[PDB]
Amino acid sequence: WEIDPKDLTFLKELGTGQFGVVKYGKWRGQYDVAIKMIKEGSMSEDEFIEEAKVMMNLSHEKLVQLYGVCTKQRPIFIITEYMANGCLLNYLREMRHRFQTQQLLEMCKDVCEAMEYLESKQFLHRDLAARNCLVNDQGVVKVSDFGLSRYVLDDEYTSSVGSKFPVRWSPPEVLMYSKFSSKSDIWAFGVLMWEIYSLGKMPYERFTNSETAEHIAQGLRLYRPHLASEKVYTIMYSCWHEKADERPTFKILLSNILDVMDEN
Ligand SMILES: Cn1nc(-c2cccc(NC(=O)c3ccc(C(C)(C)C)cc3)c2CO)cc(Nc2ccc(C(=O)N3CCOCC3)cn2)c1=O
Repeated sequence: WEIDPKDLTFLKELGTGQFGVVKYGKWRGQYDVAIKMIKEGSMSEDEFIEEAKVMMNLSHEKLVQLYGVCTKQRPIFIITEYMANGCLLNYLREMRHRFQTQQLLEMCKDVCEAMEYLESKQFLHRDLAARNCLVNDQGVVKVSDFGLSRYVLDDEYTSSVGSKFPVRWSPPEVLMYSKFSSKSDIWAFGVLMWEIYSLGKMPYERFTNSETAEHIAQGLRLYRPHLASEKVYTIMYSCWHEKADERPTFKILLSNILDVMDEN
């Protein structure tokens, strides 16, 4: 839905992302929001504006909500839910020594719930990773920027040999054929579980992107992080079946994670 830009108050810079500058502010003085100012030439704006209603209607506690847009002016604005603790990857690394294993599992559950919801709506994230999860003031993890990778205009991001392509979160059928599906979000979720349980380590560190693609194509997988139990690793490992149809759904994954919680 179209937000009235007069209802927005810009308060602080939040840095830069794939679409340029993002600011912290408020909507009608009360609601904290992030406001993306879409760098001209960085986004396929027709495609995005054409297909944006569906994305505004995705509503779930564990999604970083898309409140609406401003399109009557340039640059266009995307206004989203504000998350005080920022992105999950930096949160993991900064709070690395505080987490108890049950909290790690709870973060995975947060994301899995969001992804079960997207799955049920046949909506793909396409770039699930700890950097594209955000954390609010109570430590709840939410999935952010789902589906926007489809509108990126940047050859370094959209080409699987580009320097910005999420190679380390991609299954073989994406790296070889660009076959995105629910099962490629599944693969990425397993890697995200690995990010959480490794407390923010980089997957395949010291491997290049091409070396990563080569070595996952040959069946090699991320090691079990120290803080992951056998059961937890079995869950993240099931996301990495070479053949996409052997990977679980997010409904099954959620059940697996709940089962682990019951047992503890
Ligand atoms: C919604 N939102 N968005 C951002 C934020 C800010 C800048 C850039 C971005 N990223 C993006 O816009 C973005 C991300 C991914 C994509 C693709 C297409 C999927 C690849 C496209 C655009 C984002 C995420 O959308 C930061 C938030 N929040 C914070 C909060 C605090 C801090 C922070 O500085 N700290 C330091 C002090 O304490 C910890 C938090 C940073 N970001 C926030 O709530």
